[PDB]
Amino acid sequence: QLYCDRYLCDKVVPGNRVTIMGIYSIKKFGVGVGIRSSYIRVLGIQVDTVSPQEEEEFRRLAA
Amino acid sequence: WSLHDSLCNTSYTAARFKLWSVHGQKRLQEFLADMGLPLKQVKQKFQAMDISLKENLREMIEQSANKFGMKDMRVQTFSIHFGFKHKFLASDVVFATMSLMESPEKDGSGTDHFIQALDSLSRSNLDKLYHGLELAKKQLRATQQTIASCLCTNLVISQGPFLYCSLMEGTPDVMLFSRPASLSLLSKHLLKSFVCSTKNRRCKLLPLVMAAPLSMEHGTVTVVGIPPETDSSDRKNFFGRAFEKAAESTSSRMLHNHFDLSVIELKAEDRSKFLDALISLLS
Amino acid sequence: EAYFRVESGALGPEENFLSLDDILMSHEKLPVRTETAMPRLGAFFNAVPQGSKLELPLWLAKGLFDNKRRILSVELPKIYQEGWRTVFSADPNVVDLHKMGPHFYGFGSQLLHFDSPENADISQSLLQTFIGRFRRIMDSSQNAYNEDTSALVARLDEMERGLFQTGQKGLNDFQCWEKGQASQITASNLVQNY
Amino acid sequence: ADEGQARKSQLQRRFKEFLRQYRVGTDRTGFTFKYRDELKRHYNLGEYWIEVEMEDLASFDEDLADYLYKQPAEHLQLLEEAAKEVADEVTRPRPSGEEVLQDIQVMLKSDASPSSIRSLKSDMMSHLVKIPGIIIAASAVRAK
Amino acid sequence: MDAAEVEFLAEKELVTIIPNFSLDKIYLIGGDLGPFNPGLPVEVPLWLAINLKQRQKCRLLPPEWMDVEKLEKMRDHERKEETFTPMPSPYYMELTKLLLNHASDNIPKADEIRTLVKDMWDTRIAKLRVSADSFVRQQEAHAKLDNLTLMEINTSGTFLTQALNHMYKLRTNLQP
Amino acid sequence: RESLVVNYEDLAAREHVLAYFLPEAPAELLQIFDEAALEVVLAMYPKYDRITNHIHVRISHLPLVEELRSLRQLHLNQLIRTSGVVTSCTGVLPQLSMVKYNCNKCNFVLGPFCQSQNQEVKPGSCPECQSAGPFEVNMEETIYQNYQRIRIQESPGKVAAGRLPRSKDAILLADLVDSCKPGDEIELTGIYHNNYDGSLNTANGFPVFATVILANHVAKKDNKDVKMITSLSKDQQIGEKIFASIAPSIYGHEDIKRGLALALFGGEPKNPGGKHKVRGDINVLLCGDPGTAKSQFLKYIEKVSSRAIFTTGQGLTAYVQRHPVSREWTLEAGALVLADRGVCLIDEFDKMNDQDRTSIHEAMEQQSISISKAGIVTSLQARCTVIAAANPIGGRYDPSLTFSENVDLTEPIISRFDILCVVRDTVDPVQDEMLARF
Amino acid sequence: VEGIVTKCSLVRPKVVRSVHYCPATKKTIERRYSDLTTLVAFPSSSVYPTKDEENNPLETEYGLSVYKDHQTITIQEMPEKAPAGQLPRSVDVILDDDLVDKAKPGDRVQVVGTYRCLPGKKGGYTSGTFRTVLIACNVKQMSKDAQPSFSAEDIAKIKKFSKTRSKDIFD
DNA sequence: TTTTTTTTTTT
Ligand SMILES: Nc1ncnc2c1ncn2[C@@H]1O[C@H](COP(=O)(O)OP(=O)(O)O)[C@@H](O)[C@H]1O
Ligand SMILES: [Zn+2]
Repeated sequence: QLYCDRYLCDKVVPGNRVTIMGIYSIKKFGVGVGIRSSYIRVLGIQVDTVSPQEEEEFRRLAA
Repeated sequence: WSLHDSLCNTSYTAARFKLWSVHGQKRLQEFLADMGLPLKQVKQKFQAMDISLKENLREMIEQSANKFGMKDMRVQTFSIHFGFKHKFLASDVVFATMSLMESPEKDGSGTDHFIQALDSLSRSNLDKLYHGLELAKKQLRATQQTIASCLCTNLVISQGPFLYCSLMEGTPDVMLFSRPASLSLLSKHLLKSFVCSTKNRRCKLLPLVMAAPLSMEHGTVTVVGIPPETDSSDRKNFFGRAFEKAAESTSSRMLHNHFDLSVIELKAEDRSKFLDALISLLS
Repeated sequence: EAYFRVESGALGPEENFLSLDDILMSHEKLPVRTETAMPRLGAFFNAVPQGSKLELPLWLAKGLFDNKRRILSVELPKIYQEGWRTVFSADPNVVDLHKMGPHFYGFGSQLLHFDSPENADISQSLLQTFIGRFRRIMDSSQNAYNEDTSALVARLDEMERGLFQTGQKGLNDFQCWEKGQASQITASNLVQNY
Repeated sequence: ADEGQARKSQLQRRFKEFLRQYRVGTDRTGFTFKYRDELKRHYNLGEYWIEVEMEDLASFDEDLADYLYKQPAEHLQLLEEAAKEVADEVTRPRPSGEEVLQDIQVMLKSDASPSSIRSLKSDMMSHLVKIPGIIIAASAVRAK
Repeated sequence: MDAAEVEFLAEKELVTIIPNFSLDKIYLIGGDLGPFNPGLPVEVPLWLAINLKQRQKCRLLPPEWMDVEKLEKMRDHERKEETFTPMPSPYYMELTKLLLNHASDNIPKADEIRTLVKDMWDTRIAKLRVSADSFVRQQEAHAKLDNLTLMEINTSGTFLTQALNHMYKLRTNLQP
Repeated sequence: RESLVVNYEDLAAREHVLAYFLPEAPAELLQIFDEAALEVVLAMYPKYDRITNHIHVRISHLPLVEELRSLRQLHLNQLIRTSGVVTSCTGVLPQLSMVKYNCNKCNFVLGPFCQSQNQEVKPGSCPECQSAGPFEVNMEETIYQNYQRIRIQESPGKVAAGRLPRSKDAILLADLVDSCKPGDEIELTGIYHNNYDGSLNTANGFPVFATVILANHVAKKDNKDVKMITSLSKDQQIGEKIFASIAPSIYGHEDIKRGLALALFGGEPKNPGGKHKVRGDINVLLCGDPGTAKSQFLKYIEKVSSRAIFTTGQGLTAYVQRHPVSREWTLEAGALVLADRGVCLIDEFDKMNDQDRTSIHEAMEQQSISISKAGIVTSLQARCTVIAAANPIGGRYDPSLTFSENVDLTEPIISRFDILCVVRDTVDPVQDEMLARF
Repeated sequence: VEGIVTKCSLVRPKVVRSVHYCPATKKTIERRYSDLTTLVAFPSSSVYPTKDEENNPLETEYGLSVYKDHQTITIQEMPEKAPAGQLPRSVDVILDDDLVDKAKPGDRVQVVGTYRCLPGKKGGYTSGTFRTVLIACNVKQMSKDAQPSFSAEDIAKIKKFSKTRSKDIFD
């Protein structure tokens, strides 16, 4: 689970490939006796991957 | 590179450690463990390794290499700094230039790569150097995957006074060594791995002769010849005369095109006609 | 670098004769109401009534106009009406002057040769829209380097794209002098064919 | 306690001299101040974020890029408080409509080999990690 | 204009070199130079000092205003004042580029001179886009630029004048 | 690896007194042995401090293999060796190991208390400002450790003779986590530790405590050189010699033996250079009248193959499930993603449902499933070879019609199979003896 | 904000003032209420004082107090404006004071209201996360869904046409 | 937010 912030929000769409640089950390909202939850606070993100002149190859072909 | 991918590829620790046979690959593991280098830091790029390890790396490596029979581990070279992040050893510039000039994929006449390699020696072109360091890597990882072929298959024939080998097109990454200049280094590393590998006492002191196909249409191969290897070899090769006189005796078709004499292009059919007369000639 | 097209006079008293921008500008349609019959030519819209609403190019309605409104009278499109003249006062940095165009200041300055009543209120819209949209073209054009600017330029018109292409040509020319790059002699127009 | 702020006022000063001094390019061609220019060109556009690169930070001052790998929480704060003191001496005087200095979200990328989710052992708690994956969900933005 | 001609006009400033070759007076169409006594200073125009440095025939010298102390006071004077303050030379950007690129080893503390020059520049450019926004915002008809050098003018002039012409037009389209 | 194995029998041989002290009070002997093995390793490798600075000694095969239903109160806090299938596993959660708080009124960090797995640690009052209050953890100095909980239960046929199968909990700590998956057969070795629960006391009406095995060594019990194979393959006649090695009992059918042998090793999954994605999986579809050892052909291929799974057609994709332990509504794997590289043995192919039919065909020519379920929208991988057997309609295959009639299957599905073997029968005297005798 | 309403809440009163009474002292005390859904935002307690001073008892008077209405609807982004890759976003509106029943599920409204964040705390420890609502102060149905707005010129035309010919108006 | 049993409307 990640946690994006001010300018990292709405930057990626479900279905993307990414490369996260985050601070692996723990929730502090204070199965087992001393178990905590954990997330990755994201502070760096990446994504992996008509024209005027194109119009003429349509024009001449239609003509 | 990372500290791990550069031990597995230097053709001086890839020979001693015998990093082609699972039996001795654990030697590398033990060498790493004797220094306290986590197996997770050694696999990562060297510029990103933790700062607490790299303090005296160049000493804790020279030491723990005495305990393994590698006492010539520090050499004397020079290094250059330009600015904030620019730090080269004088044997990185060499491996990058030497691989910009001999790139496998050819894009024109013979003098199209020469220009691009002459370009990458001035500081105004650090974008070619920094690129010719990804070819020099790709080459070095595709050499230990050939010296691993001719030593887990025993394609080094003891044809008498000299060893002998040959290559197959079907093996991957064998069109890279088609050039008649990037073939001498492959052979000279093959000899260094071999002499360390074999158990005989005769083969350890015989020069090698190698042939690999040049042109499928003309049906011709390229042939080299390298001196008998040792630690203090005088480096005085003698095949420029042998091949000349052998082609003279058999009266076959040969080409001494280059400037050095020990590299020849030979018809695929005159191979044995040439080789037998050469065996007799060297005697 | 040496091909100096004839510029546009569509903002002054009268458009230039040879400027290919004004020629395509005036071609845009405009609504009129005819004052007489139109004999021998009712084929297009033979005669046409008087008091009929028609759509004609701007260049046509240049000579067909007189002070007395002899042949026809004109009424402005809604983009210059009272409706949109408040929208362009709320915040002019939001309007898509390419859909409402793509000649806003060019057209609007030729609708002043029709001596309508509200001219003293059109020549105040334009002035107060162009002044409103200035600090967003002075700063998104001198500060957008090696970026895909095809989205900073999607909501502009021909009088503003000409300035967004002059901010960039002076940014990309100082950044090419700082990097010792504007010393090498290069091919000027042949790299356009290539 | 009293040495805490005295260290910080000496880190927030060495993180500031990095943005203010780091250059690229050689001496033959010509140089380029890499992060002042991006601070200015991103502030004047109204973006408020730079993308610092860890190799640069390492090559300038080697100790800082190690702290940033070990204690990223309490050092990203000093970095983002120096980015705000540099973006002040670069864009000022702000013209008319803005005179309050905004806050600069310092992102950061790197060129290092990625780990994987199966290699997140608990000894990596509060250390910069770098993992690949595939986005599978997305909540709706909220306030904080 | 364009930066590569401001750089041409800036290569007329005088600097002081120390030659290491013998040569007698030269009578240039723009004055006189010499004589060149090996190991003795002489004052020449920049375009010659640079060209002799590249051919390994001289050794440059830092201009007097190029001191790491007076500059650290100009950099503060500029941020205090609220107008364009006077500058060491009318072409300081081009001097501190050409010199520090070609003779950075004959100038001590080059990489602090360079940062102070850039600090001054990055302010004198911020005052311009405020003095070029009040102009439009208030529809002036005149503006006294005090100590602008030709380079600041030329980096944002061909946009400012071209966007003020389109404003004069819009402001005088109702008279007739 | 920071984990050392100590076979118990040799400890008993070379040491008579420790191998008797051990399973009596193992919560401290296994702590002393840690500090012993440490000082040994830090002598054989003086730099190893840079690797985890802590060693755990496991213990291998105590001589007291036991059942999972015969654990009584006599074994509280005693080393124990057991066996049985594992039927759950949470995710690898991090647990506090050496906690360290910080006061909210003084900016001073409290003492490094250790965490015991029965009760939340309790810090006292701040010895610097006496500010007894709700402290919070200090994520930077605290030490964590991996954690995982599993539910082991008795083996199916081993001891569950005429009763229901019991179960137990186990807690795998740092180095052990992810040593076992649901379905594995393991054999724990761990302290049998109890702890007080307040719920059981409110259900049973008596003071009753819960129990859990703090596992100390997990050793799976499952299924895991060429110089012969050289000449054995160079026999030039390995075909006949291998055909009659599969189907070890069932007589006849050297016809279908051939096809199934072809299927087992597979083929070659070449990638076409025109972006057409040809598949390299052989799928088979048996068919024939009842009583001809089809199901046995399925069951033997369950054994001989590797990483195989099995199912009937009377669960095919991942589905939302409320976890037994964690009590969260997670997503669980189906039956076509557990053969992501091996084989999938379908049985009673006819009895599939319409949703099952519309879901099976997608994976044949695409080999990839999407799940936009209540959990979350994902797209996973499924590369399996399908081995199924249908039935003849009317209780007998009759070869007057085409096979596409007696199979009772949708027509574009049969195309997704490579081989179509038809099992048939006939009253034949000379084979009656052959099958009977067998 | 523009978009579709996709639910409504049950209209409920909400106090803004009480009026109490002392049967013993024959006085009359009042009390002004305020919650986080005002423009002033002070959380008052709805204790309904029964003994201001321990001596006298009180008794509420509902007829003289003041209540108001309160609803809560959920605008949701228009379908043909979503980027179609996600589940379109939503927002919570708090209608009030006779704006209440002005929107039914399935409409296309243009609410014009202040935007606000309303915090909370469960047990003296607040998560930073807040919930943001829109305190509407106008509503507009975008689509005109009737044609009664005939012009007087139109009704004139109509009364003309209905009189011109009574023979042939049906045909 | 899960099984299992039982009644009634619906495709
Ligand atoms: N040729 C044979 N050899 C050995 N066993 C056989 C043979 N034919 C039938 N059987 C017996 O029949 C059983 C298989 O029945 P099965 O094929 O599962 O029936 P159905 O197809 O109706 O499920 C096996 O358990 C086996 O004992
Ligand atoms: Zn305290």
